[PDB]
Amino acid sequence: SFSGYLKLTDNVYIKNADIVEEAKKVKPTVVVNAANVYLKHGGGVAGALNKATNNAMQVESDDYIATNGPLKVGGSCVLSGHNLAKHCLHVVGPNVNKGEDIQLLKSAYENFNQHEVLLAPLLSAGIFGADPIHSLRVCVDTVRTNVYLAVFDKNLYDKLVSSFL
Repeated sequence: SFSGYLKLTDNVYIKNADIVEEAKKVKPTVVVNAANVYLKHGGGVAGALNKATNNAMQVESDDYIATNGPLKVGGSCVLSGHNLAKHCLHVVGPNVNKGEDIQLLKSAYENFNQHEVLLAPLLSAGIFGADPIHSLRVCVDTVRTNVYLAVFDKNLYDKLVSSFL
């Protein structure tokens, strides 16, 4: 199971870890991907998770988009977890660098409530441009299910823990 996580609340845990390495170790039921509406897994968490699947996540995602069209910002879809997890929950947080509404971050986190336990990154953080401190606050105030947050950046992890209210 999950090890070395710091408990933030009753249901939110956090660790400085590479979510790919965490997923390969734990093999969780659900790994969350920081997806975009097109499921184009180019960079950040998405690029890293996809590379770990040897591009199988991208091939599956392109078939999903060809059938269903793009996701909504704030939405999600459940696809295979490949070699990383049973399932991957692809969640689209708003990308502040694309001028998307930061208010959609709460809607994005609500997708986590459909799963009892998840391994996840902070939505809209990193290359999505939102303040990770704000993302962690929205996470703890929105998600009611058990979420194990993997924060890639060590310095950011220290900042998040030390500023957590």
